[PDB]
Amino acid sequence: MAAVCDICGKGPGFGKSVSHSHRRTSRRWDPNIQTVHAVTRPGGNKKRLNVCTSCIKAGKITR
Amino acid sequence: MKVHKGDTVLVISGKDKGAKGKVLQAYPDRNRVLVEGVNRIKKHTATQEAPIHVSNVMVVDSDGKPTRIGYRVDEETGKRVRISKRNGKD
Amino acid sequence: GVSPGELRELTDEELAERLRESKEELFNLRFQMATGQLNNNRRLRTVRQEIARIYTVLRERELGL
Amino acid sequence: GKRTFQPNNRRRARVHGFRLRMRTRAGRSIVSSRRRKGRRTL
Amino acid sequence: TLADPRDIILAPVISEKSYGLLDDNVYTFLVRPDSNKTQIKIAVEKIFAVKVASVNTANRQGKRKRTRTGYGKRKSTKRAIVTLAPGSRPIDLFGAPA
RNA sequence: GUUGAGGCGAAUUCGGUGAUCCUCUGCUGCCAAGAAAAGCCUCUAGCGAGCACACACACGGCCCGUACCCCAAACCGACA
RNA sequence: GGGUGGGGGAGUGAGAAUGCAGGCAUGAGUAGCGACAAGGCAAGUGAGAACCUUGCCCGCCGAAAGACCAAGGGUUCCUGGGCCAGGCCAGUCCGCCCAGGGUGAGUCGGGACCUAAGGCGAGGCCGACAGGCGUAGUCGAUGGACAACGGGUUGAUAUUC
RNA sequence: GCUGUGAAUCCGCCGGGACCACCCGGUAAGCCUAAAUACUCCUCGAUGACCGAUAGCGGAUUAGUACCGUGAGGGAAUGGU
RNA sequence: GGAGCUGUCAACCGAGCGUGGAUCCGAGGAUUUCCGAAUGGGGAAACCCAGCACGAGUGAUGUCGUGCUACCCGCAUCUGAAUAUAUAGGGUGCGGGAGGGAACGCGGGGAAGUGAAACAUCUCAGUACCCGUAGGAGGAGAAAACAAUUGUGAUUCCGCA
Repeated sequence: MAAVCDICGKGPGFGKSVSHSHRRTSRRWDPNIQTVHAVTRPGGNKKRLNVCTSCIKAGKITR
Repeated sequence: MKVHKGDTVLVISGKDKGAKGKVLQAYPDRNRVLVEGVNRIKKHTATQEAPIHVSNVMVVDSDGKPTRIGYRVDEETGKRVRISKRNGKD
Repeated sequence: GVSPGELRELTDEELAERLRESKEELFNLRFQMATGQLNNNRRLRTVRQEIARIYTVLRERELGL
Repeated sequence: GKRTFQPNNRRRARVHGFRLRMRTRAGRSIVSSRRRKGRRTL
Repeated sequence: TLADPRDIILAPVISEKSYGLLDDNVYTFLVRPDSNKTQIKIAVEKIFAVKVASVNTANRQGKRKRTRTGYGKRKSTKRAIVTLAPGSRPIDLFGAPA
């Protein structure tokens, strides 16, 4: 559930995890993608849409 | 080569220097020609004339001494006239 | 053999007829080749070239000419 | 028990055939290397 | 272009066997390795205006002849055996029994 | 029968023994409880005005392999 | 194609790296010459024969050293011809070389009919991307379906003509 | 760049090396933009104080051939009348 | 352009052509089997089997020849279910894409060996390699920038510092 935001192109970040000893390793910062249904008009079909939370705050907000 | 089968040449170098005769055949890329009565080879079955390289001969002007082949402007509906120096004629 | 211009003066049916004739010619000649009953080998080349001339005349005949 | 190799061209084609090379992205890159070197391919 | 059956038959096969096959008007020809028995019957019957009883086809591979370093290979020409029916007209391959 | 080819060509009846095959995709028995689909037959929905069956004549019936070895000298083992 | 001389510039000097490539030696005309089935004789071919050929004896496997299919090999089959090289020797002959010829299918085993295990797998799900799994559909035999048996012939092919 | 909170429209905002004040510079969160620049499989022409067939690319010769390897790949030697 | 050609490898034969302009060199054009992104479907690539339309052929099935039919994205456009609008989907039509390409560039990903005479931090390196994706060059760019009062006034690249 870290798929690229369907309506933005927001992908995951890649980078390092600085441990106590400064030892670097590889990690990923997936965006907080939640599952919502897609509605284009009142009473819509409710398809599906993997969307970022910033758009849940403003944009393709259905339910 | 500027010479073809109908020309008569003089051998200007080689062991046959001084010989004259008619051109019988030419092999352009090799630049070698057959000339009647020049380089004889005493081998027949199992005095055969051998090809000689063009630079060892010079085209005779048919009016005296050897000459150099030159070109001029004539065209006349696609017809390159071949002349020479010292009163050129053909 | 037949000059291209002479081929160009022909309309359609003369072209098809001459075509058929030349194909029959190759049909016979290569049989003579198979059996060895033929000296004039270059005739094959002549006929093949004639056929090619026919086809190119046909394409230019339909298309831009 | 005492054997080494028992050829079967059908299997060789289905396993090492260039058709199978075409199946993948990796296989295609193999073939393209062979073209440049100048070899007859599988 | 269209309607050209003469390009299918390329030649008659000259061998002792093809000589022996002359009996009952059976003739062996080399063919283009693309055609089939039906084109062969159609072409022969049309070209020679005769009745063909049946045709038995075969393919044949060439011989891998050796060179100074490597190997070559001759063409693997397809051929066909044409059996003419009783009562049809015999055809004359230019007087060439084989 | 230059021993390559070719021609003539009789009797062919009873019995015994006996299969790893057929009868058997069968029967009997055991538990480990023992493959799909097409094809075939049949039923309706559907097509339904020209068709269904018998006789003969006439047709056509596709493409690769089909040569040569198969516990070996020809495949795999670097070789016969 | 090089000498003398003044200058410039070096892949510049081989005696060894159990060095590399090539060629040639000692060992040495030694070992070995490839199942514990066995050859022999006469005539003949031939410049030449224990080894090829034609005859006649002898001996051996015979549930394999016989005869047929697949897989595989991919002209090694036949005819004619040669014997520098190859064959663990010679070797007129050969599965070595050259030229030429030879493989015939409605019914045999496959595609024209489907299908199992299983692979591809649009659509679609998931996955940063590449990509992974998988439905439909379609492929995939050693399986299931499907119509042929005997005899003769050529140098060779045969349920094929 | 990621996650939560979440400003302003010129008396604003950002920056000037934590940071505050003063001063100064400039107005982000839309787009396009040639030149100077990098490289030569490949095509003409030219040079070379570079080799001249055990060197030069491995390939002057049937060359990425023969051959080795199921395969990815490895990878020869032979010029001169 | 011009008098000799029928390419070369390896060149012995045979048969022809050539002043009417051959052969040959350069451009344009037609044709261009089969495979391959491979695109009608399938598939051991160079194989197999089909559908539609026009046309050829048979006494008549067979057969043949030429075009067309992959998928996806976008655009136009018809219908637009499940349920009522309506949409997803479906249908028709029109454009584009995939794959190659020696090197160079951009964005994203991302080791070890080694060094540190051990070694993790660090380095080697944001290299090797990979993915995306173009171009002829690209990228970047027209100040919410520098300096700190001489003030300059888009970017890039070389040399100094």
